[PDB]
Amino acid sequence: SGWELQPGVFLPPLNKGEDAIINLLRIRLPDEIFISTSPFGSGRDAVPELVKHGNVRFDWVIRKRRFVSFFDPREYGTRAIVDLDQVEAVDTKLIAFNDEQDDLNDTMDLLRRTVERQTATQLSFLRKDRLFHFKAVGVGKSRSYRYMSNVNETSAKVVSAYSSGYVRHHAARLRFERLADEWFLVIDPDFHFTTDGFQPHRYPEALLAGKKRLERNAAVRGQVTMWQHLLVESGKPAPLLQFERLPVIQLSQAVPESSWNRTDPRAKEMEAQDL
Amino acid sequence: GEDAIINLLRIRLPDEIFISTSPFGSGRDAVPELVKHGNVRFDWVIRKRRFVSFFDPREYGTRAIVDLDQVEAVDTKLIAFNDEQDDLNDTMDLLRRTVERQTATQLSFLRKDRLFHFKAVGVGKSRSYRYMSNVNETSAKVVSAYSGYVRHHAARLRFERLADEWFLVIDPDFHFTTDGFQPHRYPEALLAGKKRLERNAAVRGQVTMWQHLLVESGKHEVGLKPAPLLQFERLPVIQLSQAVPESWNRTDPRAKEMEAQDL
Amino acid sequence: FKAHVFDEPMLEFGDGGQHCDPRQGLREHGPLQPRSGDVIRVGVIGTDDTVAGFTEFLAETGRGIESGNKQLINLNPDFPGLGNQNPFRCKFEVPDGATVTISRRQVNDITGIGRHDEAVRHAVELISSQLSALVEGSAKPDVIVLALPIPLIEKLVNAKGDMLNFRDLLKAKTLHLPVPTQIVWPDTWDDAAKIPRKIKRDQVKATRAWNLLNALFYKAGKVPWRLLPDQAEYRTSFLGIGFYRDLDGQQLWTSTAQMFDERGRGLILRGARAQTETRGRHPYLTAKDAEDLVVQSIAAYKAHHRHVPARLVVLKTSRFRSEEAEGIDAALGKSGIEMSDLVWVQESSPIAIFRDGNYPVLRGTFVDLDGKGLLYTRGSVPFYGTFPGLRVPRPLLLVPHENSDSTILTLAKDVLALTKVNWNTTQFDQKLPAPIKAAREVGRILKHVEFGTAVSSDFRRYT
Amino acid sequence: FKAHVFDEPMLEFGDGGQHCDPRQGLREHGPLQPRSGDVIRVGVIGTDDTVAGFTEFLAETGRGIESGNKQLINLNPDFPGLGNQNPFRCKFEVPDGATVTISRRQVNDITGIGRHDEAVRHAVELISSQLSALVEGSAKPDVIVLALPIPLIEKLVNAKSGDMLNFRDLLKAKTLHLPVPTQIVWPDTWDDAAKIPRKIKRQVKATRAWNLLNALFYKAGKVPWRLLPYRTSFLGIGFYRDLDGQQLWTSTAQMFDERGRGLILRGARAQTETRGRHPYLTAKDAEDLVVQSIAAYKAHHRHVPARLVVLKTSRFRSEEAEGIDAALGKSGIEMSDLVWVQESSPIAIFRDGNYPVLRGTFVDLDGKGLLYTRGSVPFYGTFPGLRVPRPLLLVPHENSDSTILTLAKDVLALTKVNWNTTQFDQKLPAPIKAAREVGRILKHVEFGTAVSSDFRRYT
Ligand SMILES: [Cl-]
Ligand SMILES: [Cl-]
Ligand SMILES: [Cl-]
Repeated sequence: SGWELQPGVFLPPLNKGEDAIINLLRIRLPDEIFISTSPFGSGRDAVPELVKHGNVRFDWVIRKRRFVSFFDPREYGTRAIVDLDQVEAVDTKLIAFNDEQDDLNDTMDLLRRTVERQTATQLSFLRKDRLFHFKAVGVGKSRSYRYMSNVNETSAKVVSAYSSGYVRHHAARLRFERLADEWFLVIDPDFHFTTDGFQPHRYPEALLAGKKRLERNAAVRGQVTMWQHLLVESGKPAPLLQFERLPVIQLSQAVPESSWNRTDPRAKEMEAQDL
Repeated sequence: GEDAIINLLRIRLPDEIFISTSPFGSGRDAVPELVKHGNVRFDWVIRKRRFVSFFDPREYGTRAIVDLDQVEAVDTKLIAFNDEQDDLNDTMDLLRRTVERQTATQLSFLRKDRLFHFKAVGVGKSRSYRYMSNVNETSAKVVSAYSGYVRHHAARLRFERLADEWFLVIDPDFHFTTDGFQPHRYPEALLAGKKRLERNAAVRGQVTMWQHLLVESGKHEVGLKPAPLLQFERLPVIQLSQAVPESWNRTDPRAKEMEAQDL
Repeated sequence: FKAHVFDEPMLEFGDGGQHCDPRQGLREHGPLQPRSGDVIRVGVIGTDDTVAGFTEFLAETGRGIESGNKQLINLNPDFPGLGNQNPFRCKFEVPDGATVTISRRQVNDITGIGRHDEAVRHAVELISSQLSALVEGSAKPDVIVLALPIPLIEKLVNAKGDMLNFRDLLKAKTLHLPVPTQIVWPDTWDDAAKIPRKIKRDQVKATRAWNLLNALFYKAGKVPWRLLPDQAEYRTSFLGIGFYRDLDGQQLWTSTAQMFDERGRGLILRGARAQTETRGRHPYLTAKDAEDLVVQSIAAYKAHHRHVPARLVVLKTSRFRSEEAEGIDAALGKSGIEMSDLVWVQESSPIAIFRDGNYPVLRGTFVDLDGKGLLYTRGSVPFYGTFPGLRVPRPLLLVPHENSDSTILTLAKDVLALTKVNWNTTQFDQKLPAPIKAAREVGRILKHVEFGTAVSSDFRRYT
Repeated sequence: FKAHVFDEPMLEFGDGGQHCDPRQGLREHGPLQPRSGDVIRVGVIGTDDTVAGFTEFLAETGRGIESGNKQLINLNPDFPGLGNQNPFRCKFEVPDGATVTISRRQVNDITGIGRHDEAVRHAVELISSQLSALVEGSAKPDVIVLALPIPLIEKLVNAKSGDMLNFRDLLKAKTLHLPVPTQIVWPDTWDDAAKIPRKIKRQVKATRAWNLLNALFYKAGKVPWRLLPYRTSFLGIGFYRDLDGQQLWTSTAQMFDERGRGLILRGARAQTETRGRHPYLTAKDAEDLVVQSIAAYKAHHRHVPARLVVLKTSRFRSEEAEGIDAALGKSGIEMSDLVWVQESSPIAIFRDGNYPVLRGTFVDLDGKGLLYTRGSVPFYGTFPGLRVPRPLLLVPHENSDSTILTLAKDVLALTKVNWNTTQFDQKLPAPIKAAREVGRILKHVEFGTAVSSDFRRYT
């Protein structure tokens, strides 16, 4: 009689708990950092002078006439863009772990440029969107990347060409977060589209809509796993930065996924379909 | 006296232009819809829910991005020759996208600096472009691979309305890539050596080549993508009553510095 | 890093009834404090057709509507009608004399205007006049439904600051009226004009009924439930501070405050012009202007409440400048409010955790990241037996200022509870806490009200 | 499109002498209005070395300096000395006790400050204190030379091939209340320092002598020549943006007479068109600024100009045109013009050859005039530059009385007003050139503080 009152019943989370991975890597910085003054206001201004010398590198920062780098600038063409009498090696803590917004910004820029140089075998960097994407090798050609997921060897088609023409590249925003007195790299996966592996796609918005279909838990988690492998391996003249995975996060209650796969008419929607 | 060329081409617009309302605020919002339909082209504008173009939008996949009932052919002068800022903006956007479409064989367009440049064909490969300077067949290495950085002949193509006509303005420059396609990560090094090429004869020569390309782009050829709807015309030389006494070549110790040296 | 999974926050309903779900809670207990003979007079503006449509929809709602998804009945409940199982314990009636139509000629006049901004101003002019008349006359509506015909919604609303937003301008031009408006699509009765329309717009009827009636109930000034507090004595107030940018003048930014109580009622203040860090971006307040805004807000709170709060929590989506923390501290000190907290709510953090499987982590998952707090306000919801969305949820990152009295665990539970204050829907898994969510809605309206003109603090006018 | 090649504008020098060239003109005729026993007292701030260096240069200048390029003699002339062939008919002397020295230790104190902005403020504090001492004591300098040692210049001035304080702009703002202008020089070559970025690593001596003395002459308040034409004033209206606060823009006016003297005024904050950009004035604020400018001119000159030409580098908004008209009406000014001077037009003409078109080349496009302020110069027998010159595009407003041909000639002539050098082929007309210079200084003077109208203090 009338409209039935539901009891408001539901299956609770499992009390056994479960684990989750976080998309951070701990960064191990060199113990010392080099600082100096420069005649150049910013790094862009110093580039023409820098490239007059050989063995060019760009993992350095000049802002407000101040230079920073992890490498010794006296041993590279940077020796032309600094005031040499002011070059000093100091405890990295004095630049990377203080309260000055300017040192914080210069630290993050140096970390970002260091990662770019360290990963250049696999990755290309776009100034727009600050996006790091797997680079194509060959025009209109797909390629795969092999990597370890726990104890299992796996692979992904990180550059994927389609023709009736566009090419999709696995991508990530790599951000930096300081938590207490440690720096972390944050992996936020995305995709980048080109027409042929190289030329940026003239109108992303068509393709932007297909990315959303892929934003599903298992697919994003797999991509995090793959980037953590790339970046950890990148740190093994030695690479300047090493990266360390964090222990899993333990959650006291678990999603009841196996029950829901049975009861939830929308279960299949939670899984990415790559069209 | 002597004669000088001006870096303008007169633009010949169709007598009619199509206008409509659109459900979409701007062209970028309409793209996902437009490309779902096919028979696509991009030489049109939507801004503030108004669509403009020279082609009839009913005839192409653009039919999905206009309010069909509102499509109207109107006298070009209503959009292209008034003092409404919005109309002058949309006109320049339509001209630019038309040029883009008409020159797609040779040129790529860069959003940054609104720059056109000769596109590469092979990765890390050089190519030449054959054109007419006066009545003389010539060539310019418009893509130059140095072995690694690639320089592409480029131009800022701008629009200027003088009295009651439109003109395309050609401002030559150069674009640098790593491979022929990927923009140069740190291009300040190279930009520096463009300045050495900023000399009268070298720039004049570039104006000439660009003029050729743009005039040709508007040509209707028998047995040859839709035909172009815009044409371009060279202007008469400018007549100057007093001339530079160049034959200074004798007296001026800096005469040679006036010529460009490409390195 | 230590993780928690918070309980779904409990709401309190009539006679001290508690439930996590607004809809089940209202059916079990009714709203927080009904009075016998409660009635909400609903005025209507529409065409002959859409007004008739609204009449039929209200009648249908009154009889009740069956769920269209019985396999997920908690997320898709039946609407129990407005008779003896009325969950609002309130009549919703359109009185005779309280309906205004838009004629065929007026529709055609608006749709016929080729320029978008011209068409929007003409529409706002006409409708704001019709609203003023309905409010000024003898019909005495408590809330007005605007049901425009589909071709007029298609003209006024773009599909998916160059161009006027019809809704935002209308709300601005009607901000001085005491009777709020609910703008609806006349076929399905969901909200129109708040977001872009879908070019191919083409069951959830009981949910649409729940949502529209809940919206009208809040707009009539009635409270369906309150956040259940830890202590019945320890009242907490929640103040968001936001900024919006003017399009005219010098494009200066203006501060705003959104001051909420545990019953989900909001007070809206406009404060001083902001300073900016660099080239007219990154707005912030000086110590003096931050103090003044918090003093203004506390004053408004006291004017509308019996009890002074024992705790005030201040939320901002950008970091607290030292000068802001200084001025807020100065206002708090002088207020004599015992406890206070300042929390930066990052809405765009890249940090995330990922369980192993296809469903995302539960709503209420929290990770304490050494003084930063990662909180999932969206995610798998046990009550609903699913994750109600599609795209993976991205959590908030909460950064408590060192000046705060509470722990990051207490402040995260507060944020999660504030997500349940919801004027838009009866589904409780919203991403943002109400004071932050309110900032963007009020900013879009207030940019159309000249700086220096007094604006109403009654948040219902902005919804 | 009709072209015209203007004649190089004529200047008037002493006793009715006329010449196109500031240098040849002064050589033959002397300056506009000398008085017997004219002397400029030059104060000096530097180190023991630079002060000694500068006093030798001054002495050497007096004896005369030979051209180091007789192949281009008009471009690279001889400086004929400060005796019987003195082009300035003026003595230039450093009086006793008009010298202040910076110690080697003071230099090291600045160059060793590691943060650029701290170094700059420290240098500014120190030097502005020495300037104040010099002005407030008994030496009575007319003009002060600041000859900083090379290492201090290198510290203070950024190298090239809003993020940071500019030493020269900050020093000038901090000293704008002083009535004795400063000239900042490199102590090796005596050319201008700190106006522009320096080269990463550091002879036209007679030209250097001409340029320095001409600058001191102008800063000492003396007039070398007048533009040969009732009196016309030329008022530039510009805008600069503040770095702090809400980064508002403020209007400025730079009003020049035909003797090249400038009066500088600060007006109301500007409105902007979009997202803090495209500054413009409302009608009333435009009227106020022009009324303020005419008031300053009248207060100095006890007359009002018969013709006012108003120049801007952005289009005249209708409200701006309205306010300017209202101001002219109230000031009873009879003839006026409004010209938008486009500095970055892409329109250009190309002769057949290696040399560019002649300076003074003009093309009337319909309603807009292409003008070459830089290009091949017959008098110099070359094009003095390297990169091909890009012309100005002049757009007269419909509210103007004069024709575009008349207006273009005025713009060309205004390029000869030059407080920087004695070479006359300048790209911009003085009222426009002054806008950027004054804006860079005034952004360091808090809005609301009244500033001197005396343009010499901003040069
Ligand atoms: Cl970079
Ligand atoms: Cl585009
Ligand atoms: Cl701060």
